[PDB]
Amino acid sequence: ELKIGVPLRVSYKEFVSQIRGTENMFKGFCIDVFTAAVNLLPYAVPVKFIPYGNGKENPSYTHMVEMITTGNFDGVVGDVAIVTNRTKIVDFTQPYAASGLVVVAPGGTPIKGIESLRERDDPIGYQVGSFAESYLRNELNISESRLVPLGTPEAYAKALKDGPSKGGVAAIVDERPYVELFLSSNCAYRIVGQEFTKSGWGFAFPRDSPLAIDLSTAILELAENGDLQRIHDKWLMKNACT
Ligand code: NA
Repeated sequence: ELKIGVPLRVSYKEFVSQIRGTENMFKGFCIDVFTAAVNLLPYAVPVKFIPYGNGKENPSYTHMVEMITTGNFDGVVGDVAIVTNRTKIVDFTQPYAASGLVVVAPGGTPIKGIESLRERDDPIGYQVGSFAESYLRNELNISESRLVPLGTPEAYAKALKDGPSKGGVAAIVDERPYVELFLSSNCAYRIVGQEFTKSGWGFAFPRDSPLAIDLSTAILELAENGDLQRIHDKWLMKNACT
């Protein structure tokens, strides 16, 4: 039986959430894709889902996958971005979902995209627990003093509404899937500029794990048979603002 870590999310639970009143039962987009993929393997993969997080805020996704390296988890199933400090310690599947960072802002301010954000010195929101914090600090050399962690779409909206002068932010940098859910309930805001990274989401296993290989073939079959799109439509259909 594999001990599979699953992020205990407090927000954007469409992706993955613990079933209320349970410790080990989960649902969501990421769970349905993992189940559908495992069901295409020619061998059984018995799993027990183990929540990772304190239940009060979204967990550190990098710390979650580090639990594979110490042997606490046999793998991690969730909305986990396939980024370099993680691929060097664990093996991911190929992406089952596309992702990448975008800039969210009000229209009609100096923030037109990531370059105008880096040229300026305004506070920038990011999602609690996300790789985006390290990406902004290390890849783009944004001062840690500008970076404001936000835990929920209500927190995103309050920070954007308040803006830099009232303890909020000029813009939020986060992965497109979260941002599309956010904007569908918060149309006063928009993506400005282009998606400027492109790491997808994968399932994570120990280095050299054949599961990371075999499940990428299963992903091909879900993509071809229309099940990846059907599971997307089940959980993530949203009301466009435009
Ligand atoms: Na990959």
